[PDB]
Amino acid sequence: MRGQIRGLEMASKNSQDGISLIQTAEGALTETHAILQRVRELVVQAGNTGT
Amino acid sequence: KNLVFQIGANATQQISVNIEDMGADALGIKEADGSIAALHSVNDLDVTKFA
Repeated sequence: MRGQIRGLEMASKNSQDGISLIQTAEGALTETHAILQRVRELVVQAGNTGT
Repeated sequence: KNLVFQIGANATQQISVNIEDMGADALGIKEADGSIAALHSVNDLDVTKFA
């Protein structure tokens, strides 16, 4: 029982560090989005040929 | 070689525009014409050629 208790708390902390890592990755994907939006805009106007 | 303007935030939401005129912008069928229909805007007879 002690084994599973302590290992279960540590399993919580494991999952929590997992959350943290994912939050970092996802933040990188946020700034990825913002950039790709800029790109899309630049493409729309760049597709505004004639002017 | 149309004047494709980008008008919308999506595909094919565009307007095509065309334009022409120059010295030879008088009457026309597919081209202006020979003796008439362009030189009526480039040469414009009356050098002696009405008397």
